[PDB]
Amino acid sequence: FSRRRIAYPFYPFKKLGRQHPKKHDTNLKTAMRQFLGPKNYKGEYVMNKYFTVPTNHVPNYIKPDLERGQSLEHPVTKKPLQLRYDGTLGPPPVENKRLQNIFKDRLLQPFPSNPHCKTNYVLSPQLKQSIFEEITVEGLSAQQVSQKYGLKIPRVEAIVKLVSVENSWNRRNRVSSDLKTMDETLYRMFPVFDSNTKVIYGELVEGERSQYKFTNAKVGKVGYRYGSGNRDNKKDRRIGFNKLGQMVYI
Amino acid sequence: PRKANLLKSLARGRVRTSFNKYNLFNLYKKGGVDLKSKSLYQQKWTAKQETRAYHGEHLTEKRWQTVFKPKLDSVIKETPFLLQTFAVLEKRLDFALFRAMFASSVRQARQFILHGNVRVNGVKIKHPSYTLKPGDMFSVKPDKVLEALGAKKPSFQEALKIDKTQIVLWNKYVKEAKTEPKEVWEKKLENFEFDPKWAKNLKYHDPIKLSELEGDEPKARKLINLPWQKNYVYGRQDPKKPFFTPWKPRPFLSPFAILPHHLEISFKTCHAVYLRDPVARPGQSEVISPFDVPVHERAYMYYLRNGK
Amino acid sequence: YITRKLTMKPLVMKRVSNQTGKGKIASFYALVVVGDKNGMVGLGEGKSREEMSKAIFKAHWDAVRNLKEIPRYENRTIYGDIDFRYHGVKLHLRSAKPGFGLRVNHVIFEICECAGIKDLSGKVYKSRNDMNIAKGTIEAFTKAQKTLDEVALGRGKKLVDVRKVYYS
Amino acid sequence: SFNMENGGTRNTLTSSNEAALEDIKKYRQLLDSFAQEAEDFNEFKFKVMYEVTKMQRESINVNVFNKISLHTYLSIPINLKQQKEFLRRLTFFTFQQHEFEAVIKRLYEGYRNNLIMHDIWYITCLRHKIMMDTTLYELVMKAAIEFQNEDLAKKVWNDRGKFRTTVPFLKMDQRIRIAKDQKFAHLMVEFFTKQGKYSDAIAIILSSKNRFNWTYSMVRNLHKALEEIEDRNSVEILLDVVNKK
RNA sequence: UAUAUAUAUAAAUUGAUUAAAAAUAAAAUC
Ligand SMILES: [Mg+2]
Ligand SMILES: [Mg+2]
Repeated sequence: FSRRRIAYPFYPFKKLGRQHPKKHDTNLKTAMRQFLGPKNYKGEYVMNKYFTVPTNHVPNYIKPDLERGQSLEHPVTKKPLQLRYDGTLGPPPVENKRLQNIFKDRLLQPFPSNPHCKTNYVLSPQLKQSIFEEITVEGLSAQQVSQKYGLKIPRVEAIVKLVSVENSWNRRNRVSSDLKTMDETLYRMFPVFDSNTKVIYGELVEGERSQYKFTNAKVGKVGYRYGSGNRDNKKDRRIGFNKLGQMVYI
Repeated sequence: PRKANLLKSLARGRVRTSFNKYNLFNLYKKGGVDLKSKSLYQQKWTAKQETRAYHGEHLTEKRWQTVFKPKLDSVIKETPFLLQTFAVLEKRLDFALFRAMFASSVRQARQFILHGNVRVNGVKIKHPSYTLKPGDMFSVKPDKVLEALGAKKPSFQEALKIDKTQIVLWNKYVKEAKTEPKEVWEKKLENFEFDPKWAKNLKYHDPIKLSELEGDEPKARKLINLPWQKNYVYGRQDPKKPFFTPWKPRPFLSPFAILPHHLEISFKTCHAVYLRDPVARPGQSEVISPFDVPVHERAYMYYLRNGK
Repeated sequence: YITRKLTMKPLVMKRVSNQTGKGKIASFYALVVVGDKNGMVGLGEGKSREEMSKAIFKAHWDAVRNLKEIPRYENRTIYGDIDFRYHGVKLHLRSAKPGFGLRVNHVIFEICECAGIKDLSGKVYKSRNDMNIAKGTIEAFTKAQKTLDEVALGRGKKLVDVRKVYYS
Repeated sequence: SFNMENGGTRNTLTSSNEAALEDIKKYRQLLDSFAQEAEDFNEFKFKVMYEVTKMQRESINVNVFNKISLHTYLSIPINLKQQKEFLRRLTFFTFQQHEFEAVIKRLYEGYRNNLIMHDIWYITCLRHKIMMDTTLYELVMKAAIEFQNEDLAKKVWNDRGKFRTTVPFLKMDQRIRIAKDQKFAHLMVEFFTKQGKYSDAIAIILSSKNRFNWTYSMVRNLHKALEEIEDRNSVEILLDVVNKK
């Protein structure tokens, strides 16, 4: 039996009571407000645990089940805070032992419902520099470095390319203070990883704007075939991108 | 593509590929998808709703059907084979931007692409549907990445009023410190866990007038001398940048900060490399999704038959 | 063990009448399947006059009682094809590649989901009654299926020999 | 030791410098006398072979001392993971054939026309030893794999290459020789796999693809350890070598 | 170099008197 079910919170929350007729409020909005907490004059929600990013290389992901739906905490002391019948946030009646009892992997699990999802580790900048020096300068092949550092070859090659771009930007100082701040912030939000054919180029006399290039090919294999299927007016219309990035019909 | 409408409605409670606060709450309160007391068709429909709200909301249904690949790829724990239902979308350029944390949404990444801020191997790509091959390197203009991962720049009026309030509270603090300095210092240490000149060093600030400061931002810049924001209106250190200029991470960023496996990211340069297509492995899937394997398999059975 | 690990799913829920002289008396039949998803499954049936809740209650106990181990190949599929006739239902079920869905009739879908059969493709011929489909499904799963180890031992052969050769 | 001594009846294993010197003198006399008498170097080898063989049997019981018991005895430390005991046992209870032949050639040229005392003591201590067959070499290769000693691996595949030249190897049939060489190649592949030198393992596989039939059962370790790092190129070439069939 | 800012008043469209919502939908701002 399927029913159009308004997505009310699974946890218990303080619902509406008798309301002024002109309030025009909904329970979902109250749940929103209780999840967030008071709104600062700056527009912030400091009371929430998720307003501010972490800074100790331990990602902070939503844990509504392990929190029983209580998502408010003191911004400084970081001790839990919960709503009260008085209407002012105050200390909980009892300790929530399950917030203390977090599995090692669940700390790295982004979404509660999907256990298989996990966040990759960020390589330390020193490790990136070490890989770049080992490959570019010493000459150790990507296989050797991957075996050395427990990494995959394509990741190693991507690291080399990115460190090349980083080197160029640092040479020109194209990096800005905002970019450095974002880099340092994001780096601290994630756990840190611990260690032939015949070709003829035709003659180009002066004033020619382009050069013919002839590639050898065999009859029965070269050409556009006659009676080929026309897919343009069909859903499987083939589309590609020219090297300029222009969309073309391939 | 689909015209965005009621994407973040709390009644519907569908999680979207976004860093928004409303999306955060919708993810928070959902718990898990309810597939119980439902026929097979109803289970498939619920799985479609939940999964298709996240993976490709913009894609048209009759377009997603054509894009959908009935044959998946997989390289003791159990392999989650059917989480790869939507792995085909992970090679699209906009999805790559969103997963690289170069945008706060797939739609925002789409606008970044369509507005010419994105390059793939050094050629400006203006088409969100461009598919990334393994080893491709794609980059975004750093200003747009900083805007995506930064707080909204306040208007002049909003930040001016915020400064008004900050002056009011700073004057309050120094007043109370002057009245009762010794225990003020001791109790401040109480949180941190006597020199009477301490309160003497602190200096008042003059309340500003909105009517007189309106429309004169260079004047307002000189008129503010708070200890923390010296000579700039709040959030507008350089008012010619697209973001909160004393660069501040956007609110509610920790919940959605997943580092993808298939991409290798360089935040300092706003570059990324597409290592591979996402592949399921024993006990882990590289398709970042908020739904469990049962939901994905129900969606997969739906799309195999096209709803039959 | 029983409550936390076993999952119960109703398969059949219906009203059956026994018209007595005074009037039409209506009772509630329920057929359920309980399986731990890890190689153990059972079916249960319940009949209650006053409310279906009691029918499902007794059905749950009966399913718990008949809970039996089910042969499984790689813990994801049947060992080989099963062609089975049960009281007018013809079940043709085929093992499948890893990653293959449960591309079967719905009743078989809940049975496989409960019993941990990840991979299967099947067709139901002749009568399509859900009752008979479920009963024959469990029967063909346990009687009509033989493990490769058991087959090899009965033939006095090593698993390396009995295993199929790869051709392409 | 008890079995080698026939329960203590034979006092061979216990030694003294007195016994060493006297036996060296005796075998000096015996061998330098026999050297001239033989017609040709081949016959002198035959006499030395007969002497050493009969000497081994009189020295210690033949039955308890053989390839099989020695294999188990040397296998004890490998499973128990002590290198020193294994090498001590291997040196005390084993001799390489090519080394013996070189020693006998040296003593042949010495008598016909401390190192000489060393060679006499060597021919004397042969009573304690059994020749290194292919199986024993493969066991020492397994020891190298278990202990991850590169020097031991290099020594053993040098000694196996030398042993290929000595006549006991060439006495065997061609298929047995090729099968044992394939086994040794597989052991080398395992060693270079576990050491993490994948390129050399792929090189060994590629060089001898035609001479040896490489099956996936042999290269499963290599294929796994390559897929862990995702070397799609090396995986592809290795799998093509295996499955070209 | 402080920072869980707090107090008041005023209003507050449709439906409804709470798990009944429309609705972050509008407007406004970047
Ligand atoms: Mg309906
Ligand atoms: Mg009204």
